[PDB]
Amino acid sequence: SAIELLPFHCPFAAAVNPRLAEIEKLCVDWIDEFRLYQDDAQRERLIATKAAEVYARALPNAAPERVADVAKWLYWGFATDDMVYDNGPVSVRAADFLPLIVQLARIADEPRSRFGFEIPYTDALRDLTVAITAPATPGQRIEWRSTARAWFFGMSWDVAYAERGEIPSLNDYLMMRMHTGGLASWAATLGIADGFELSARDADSPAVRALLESWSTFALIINDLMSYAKEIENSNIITVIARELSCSPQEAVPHAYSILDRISGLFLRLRADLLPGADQNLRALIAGMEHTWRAILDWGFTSARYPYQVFPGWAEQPHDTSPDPLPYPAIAWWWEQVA
Repeated sequence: SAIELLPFHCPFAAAVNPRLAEIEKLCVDWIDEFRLYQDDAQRERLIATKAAEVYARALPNAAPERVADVAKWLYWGFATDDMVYDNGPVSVRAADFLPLIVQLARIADEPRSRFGFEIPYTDALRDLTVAITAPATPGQRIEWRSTARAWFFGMSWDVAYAERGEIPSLNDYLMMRMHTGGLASWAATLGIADGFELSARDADSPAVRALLESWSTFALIINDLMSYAKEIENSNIITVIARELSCSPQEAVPHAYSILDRISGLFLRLRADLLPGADQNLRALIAGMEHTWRAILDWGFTSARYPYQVFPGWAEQPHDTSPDPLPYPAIAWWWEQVA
């Protein structure tokens, strides 16, 4: 059922790498080198995703060669997603998906590993893995490997629910959405491209884990809200809330924006707590998190990926300013880390 999106609140300014044209050229030449398409129409659709632009908005100060290298990960993701999930009217079986997806996880870890059957664009996954990780630090490569595996595992969970034709509970959605969207992998690629790496102490600290998870969750709720209208021409926050509260998709909208603002409000409180004492690496991650929030909104409605959904405008204030913890025990612990 059709929904009316509400305006988005974001207290950060738009930002974009001033060498975007060069970044996009490197990416289009790479798309053609590895032929990440079966026909000219697929090629045009892949370029129209503007994966280089969203990374360039997240990395406005990074070397354009390195922004191009990490954007290959997103172009590969889009190309492979469109292929694997458009493979017949019958939903992909988890038991068929799992043996393929662990092979892709292995190639992200160690591209010298090869298999008796490989899907198209596996050569491209090897190439982008070497391009991204060869120049990185050992610590950055360890983060790349763990976050890629977590995203592949999360994709598996989405396949499980699609096979069952079922909708997860709101608590289970709020636990897993950060994994199904791969935002930890996104953050790992920001570190590699921009040249930062958290200390083990910071990365493990419960306040920084709450910062990363709250940011990952609200960013992917924005993704869900932008992709709904287009997805309706066929596990979205709208569908999950509608089932949870036994209400219509339109009735779910104010609930979705309340959850969005409460999680982004918590993110801002943790940001305010951590910035004063933050070292150069945590400062760089927080900057990347701010730029990603704007990047999703500024690219999401102009990109051909997600008109089906007109930009609903900018909110002069958040939709929900309550500082109280959300009543979802998978994520309620985040509110314990506020100083």
